[PDB]
Amino acid sequence: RRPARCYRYQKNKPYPKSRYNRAVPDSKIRIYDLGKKKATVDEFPLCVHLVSNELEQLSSEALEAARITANKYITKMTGRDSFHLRVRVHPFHVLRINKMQQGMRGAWGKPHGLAARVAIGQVIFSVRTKDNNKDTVIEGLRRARYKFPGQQKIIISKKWGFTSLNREEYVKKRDAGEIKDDGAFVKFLSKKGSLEENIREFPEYFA
Amino acid sequence: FIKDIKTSAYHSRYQTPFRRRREGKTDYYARKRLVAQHKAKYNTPKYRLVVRFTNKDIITQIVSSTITGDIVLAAAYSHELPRYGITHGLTNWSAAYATGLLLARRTLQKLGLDETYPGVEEVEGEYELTEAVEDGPRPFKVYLDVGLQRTTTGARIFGALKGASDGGLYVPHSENRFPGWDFEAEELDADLLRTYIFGGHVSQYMEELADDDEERYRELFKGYLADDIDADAVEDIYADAHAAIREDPAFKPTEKKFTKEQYAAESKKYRQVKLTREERKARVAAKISALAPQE
Amino acid sequence: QNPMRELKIEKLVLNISVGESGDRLTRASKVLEQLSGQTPVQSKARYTVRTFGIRRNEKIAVHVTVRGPKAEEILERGLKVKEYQLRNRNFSATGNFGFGIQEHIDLGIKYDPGIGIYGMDFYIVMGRPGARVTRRKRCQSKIGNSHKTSKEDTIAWFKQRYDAEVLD
Amino acid sequence: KSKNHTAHNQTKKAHRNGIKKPKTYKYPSLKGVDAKFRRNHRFALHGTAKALAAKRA
Amino acid sequence: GKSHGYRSRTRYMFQRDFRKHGAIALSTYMKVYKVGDIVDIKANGSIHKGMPHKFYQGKTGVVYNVTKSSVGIIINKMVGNRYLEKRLNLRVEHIKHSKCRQEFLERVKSNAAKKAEAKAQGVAVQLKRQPAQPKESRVVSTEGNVPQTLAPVPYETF
RNA sequence: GGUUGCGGCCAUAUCUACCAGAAAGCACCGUUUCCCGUCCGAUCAACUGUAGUUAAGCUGGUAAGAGCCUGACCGAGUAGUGUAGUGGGUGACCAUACGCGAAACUCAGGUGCUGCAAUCU
Repeated sequence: RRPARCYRYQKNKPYPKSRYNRAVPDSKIRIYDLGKKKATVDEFPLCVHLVSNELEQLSSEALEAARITANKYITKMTGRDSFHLRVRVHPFHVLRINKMQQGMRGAWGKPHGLAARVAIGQVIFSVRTKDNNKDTVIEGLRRARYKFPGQQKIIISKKWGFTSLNREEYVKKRDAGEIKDDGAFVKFLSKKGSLEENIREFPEYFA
Repeated sequence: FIKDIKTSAYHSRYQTPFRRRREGKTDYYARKRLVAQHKAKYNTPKYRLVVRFTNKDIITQIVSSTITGDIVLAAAYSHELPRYGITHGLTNWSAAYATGLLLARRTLQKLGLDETYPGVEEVEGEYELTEAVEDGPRPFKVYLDVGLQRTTTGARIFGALKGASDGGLYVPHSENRFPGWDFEAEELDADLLRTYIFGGHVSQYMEELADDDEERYRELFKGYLADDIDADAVEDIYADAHAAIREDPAFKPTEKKFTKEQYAAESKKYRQVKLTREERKARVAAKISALAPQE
Repeated sequence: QNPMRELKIEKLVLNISVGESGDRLTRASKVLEQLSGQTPVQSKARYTVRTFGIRRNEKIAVHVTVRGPKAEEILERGLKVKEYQLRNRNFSATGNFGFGIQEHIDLGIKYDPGIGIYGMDFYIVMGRPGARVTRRKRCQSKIGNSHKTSKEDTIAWFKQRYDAEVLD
Repeated sequence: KSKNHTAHNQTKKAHRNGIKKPKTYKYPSLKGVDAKFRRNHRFALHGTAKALAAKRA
Repeated sequence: GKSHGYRSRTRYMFQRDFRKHGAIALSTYMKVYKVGDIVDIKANGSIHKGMPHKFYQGKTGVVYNVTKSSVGIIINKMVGNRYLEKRLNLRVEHIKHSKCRQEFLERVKSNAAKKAEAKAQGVAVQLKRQPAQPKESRVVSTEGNVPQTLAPVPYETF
């Protein structure tokens, strides 16, 4: 299995599994969400990201073992129901390889493994949590840095959970009635759409 | 499950078919063909003979087509026919032949081709296209729009054709879809065509119902027994009309009764008005406040 | 309010599907031609099934469309065979309905042992006036909501006339 | 082995000429134009020639 | 093997449009292309006959000929080092009138009147166009408009 | 203003659900002798405008509507990018300088207009 330095940079065009490539191995990271993924939005206010600072590809192989450290560390310290890691990066891109008699006559590659192309500032990992936990999350993510190549840097967000609302904005909107909790993620009452449809849901609003 | 197929996605993506098409009004596939003239003729218009049988009326216009929006040269409605004699049956074959024949004579008066191109005066129901006169102007050439109506051997549309043809227009056409054409032989029974020109096919159905079933003969034809116009006088009505048209078809408009402005003011009572942005917000605000205390 | 929404039988259809193509077919054709009076039409398949045992474009299932007075009389002959007792099903959500019988021997006629025995898919379409609206060429359009022949209303129409029942 | 294609230098080469325009002319070749039109445009020109002779009198 | 067939690489160029398939609006066919008219060339997938070669998409020519369903259009295409005039034979449906000539023709009609008005009144004209000049001097008021002290902001996360 | 005929641009015109329509017109609507077409006068054909009706169509109006459009120092002068450097950076890429400059997003407003001909309390 080829050392990651080969495929590290984002060189070739995004070449995915399709009705041309068809043949490809599976990913390693076949599972993205961890811990208490069923948890409610209000439970885990504090998002800590792990953000690229680099325009590098990430082999699935790494992404699994990065995920498995932040899994295995956070679960060790604060437990399984402590947090929700969501990997926000999907090995779609396929890496080829010129395996080998012909030399370089007809040297186009067969598929080797998947990789997840990652721009600068792009989130990779994100662990929502209670603000109490923070360090025990981070310190897991600091271990998952060691699995990845290049550079990335963990960043405590000023956004509620994964919710695009900021920490203050969310609290304003929630303690009103504009927010209702769905399963995963918060749905917002608009000022738009059929009112009957908007009244049935969000009965806490309008009162 | 059910199926679910009118998501935002659908609408956003969906293409509105023109509007005429959407109001099942017209065949743009045939408009393409019918309207577009030789570009090497340039601005010369291509006049096209609109013929439309509404439920209980005929409308016949000779139309030119522009980018602007197709313009009318002359218009003959069947409801203008009682000024020439015909009260009863204004969706017949004969009525068509009236409206058709009249069209020619409307237009030909408004093109200065009255005297030359009189059309078929005698009317034997003989198949004759209006041949041109040597060393003179040619006849006004109109192509028939059937449109989204069907053409079926012996339909009224071709009445209005044959009228216009026999009224002086050159309208390129063929024989077969006139009635009395032998399906099993390339021929015309010219006697059977006269009859349709002079409501003769109607005067036969008059004649049969006189003896047999006087139930429907009093139901239908109430116009005929009221005016005391019996079967065999129908020919003379259409005959005299044709001549009456040939005389003086130059179009009088209606007496009006009430001005445009009076009309509008009267219809404007019934049309409902829209609402300001605030007036909708007032309704929504009222709807919101109706559900804060629950009832 | 209710004046013109009169709700009458637009067409009655008698399908006799058979799985082959020959004598059995042409007899089943004759049956309808004697039943309905009108010369029925032989439909053809879309694709070869094998298991059922038909090839594509082979033609066998015969149907006939009937409308007006004669349909009303044939319906009444059919519902006699069901005993004026359909189901809560046997009723389209589209306000139409049918009821399949075995053996054409019922509703008058004879056994006719030479011609053979055949069931008959009765299916009836309830359409209110202003159904031309849709089928007319110049200026087609969809029928309004208030005028859509419904399951609930047709059933009540069917309970009203023909002293019939819903059963389930 | 040997290199296959290029267009290197190839514009630079073209601008040593100049990239000289078509040049254009009053009276372009009526060759190619609709023969129906052409035919009558001859009689047209036959007509106008005769008329300019008549005006010189 | 390489390929360069008549409609090579058109995937998107003739791809009809979005939400504008099917029948062509009838004004298209009405428009009168006299000889000398200047015309641009957009292909129209739909209309397969008389379709211009993928080159001339975009290109803008002159009408040298008109006929039954079609104009001739001379487009001078560059080729190597020397523009060969090329005579197309396109159906109307692949043409549009050139708006660039329309604007110019108007500007002539104005330049007729600006001269006719001026010579009648008192000669003085100035009636070319002129490229937007350097802005002239002016007073700008602080009254009801006191200038805001901006500053570059500190870098926050996002 | 309403309606009809033919139209132009082709959703500001589509769609969904619910209301209103005087006049005329439209329509649905009645009939099968004839021309005509079907398995079936449903469609198409013809005949009547008579027996009936605005139920449907059609039109108009309503909806914190879907869609559609239009706009905005709404996002974003961002992303991208043309040119410049003996600028940075191991590199990956990035920062600047002169330039051009999006899209989602956010909010606001709108929801057919219009030509010719004819007709209507």
